[PDB]
Amino acid sequence: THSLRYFRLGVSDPIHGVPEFISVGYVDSHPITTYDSVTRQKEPRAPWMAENLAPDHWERYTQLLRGWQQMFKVELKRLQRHYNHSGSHTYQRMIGCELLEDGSTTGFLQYAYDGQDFLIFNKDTLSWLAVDNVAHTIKQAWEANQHELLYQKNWLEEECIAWLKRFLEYGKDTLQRTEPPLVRVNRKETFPGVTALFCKAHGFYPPEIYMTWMKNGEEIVQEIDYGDILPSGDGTYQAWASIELDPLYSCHVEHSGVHMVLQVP
Amino acid sequence: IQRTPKIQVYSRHPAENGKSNFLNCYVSGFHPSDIEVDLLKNGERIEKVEHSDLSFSKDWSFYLLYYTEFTPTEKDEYACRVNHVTLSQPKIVKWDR
Ligand SMILES: [Cl-]
Repeated sequence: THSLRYFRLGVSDPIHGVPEFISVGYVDSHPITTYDSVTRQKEPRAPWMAENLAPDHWERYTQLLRGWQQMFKVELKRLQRHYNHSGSHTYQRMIGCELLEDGSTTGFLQYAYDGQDFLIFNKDTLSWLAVDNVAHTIKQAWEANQHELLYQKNWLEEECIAWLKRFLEYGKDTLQRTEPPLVRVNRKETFPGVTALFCKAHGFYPPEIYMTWMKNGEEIVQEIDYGDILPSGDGTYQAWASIELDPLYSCHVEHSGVHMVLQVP
Repeated sequence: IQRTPKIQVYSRHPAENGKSNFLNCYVSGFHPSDIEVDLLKNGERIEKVEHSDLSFSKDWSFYLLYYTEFTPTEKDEYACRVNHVTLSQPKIVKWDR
């Protein structure tokens, strides 16, 4: 159920945490490309991207983005003036699509000012869903340039899923959705003198997993405290779930069709 | 619309005294993008700290990972200090073993 996404970020007065422009791409959870207002170059962020992709690709998209850098600066400057905004403000953009296991494809295009939804593109009606009066005046200017709306529609509808398919055939990790979890259960002392059972799963891929604790077969969601799925750095993930031990408990885990139950001594 | 980050300190591999590892500090779901993150060892700041590719979720709220190679000693006390626009005083999150 793989996906390809590219974002753009623009910031007004960044006193440290600059630069004013950043653009990063991802195939699923993997960074693939990078660009920023400092290093005015598109670069690979994966090894299978360095190989496979001809230097023509990088050169063409470096020129393109250098221009998208200038547009972003203009588009943002304009926004703060239609509001009565002064200081530092954030402008974000996102494209990309998904390839659902059935064969059906999706695709989105969104914009945000100060982390709030500003403009949403509906590719099936070549329309923009404007949040306020400012967005509506920008939306109006965009809707008159029809060939752009068609370029965008077609990029999602065709070019995007084609590119994702190419990136996935440079996958021996991306396409590979089998790296099984390594589950272990260890008693902790959460509070003195309270003991808690901890189920810890690590080293799995892809990051979609499910784990729970069960008292005598009954699952008790209100007594369970779940942990988030976290990145490890080595390309695999970790997660946990805990239960408060009172004065028969078992741990359950599902991952890429594999089902496992662990029982405490 | 500003969001306070969610700080989480943990190790790449399960903890073992004397063996090498990595201390991760996963900062997520905050707005705006300016975040100062430092890894600590017995109060002192760790000089060599590498960090991940900044990304933003669909809620436009950014997330980063900061990590450092380390050999967990028996007595060593590790933590993560974080300051944002939403924080008046930096939050320090101790590593749990
Ligand atoms: Cl464009």
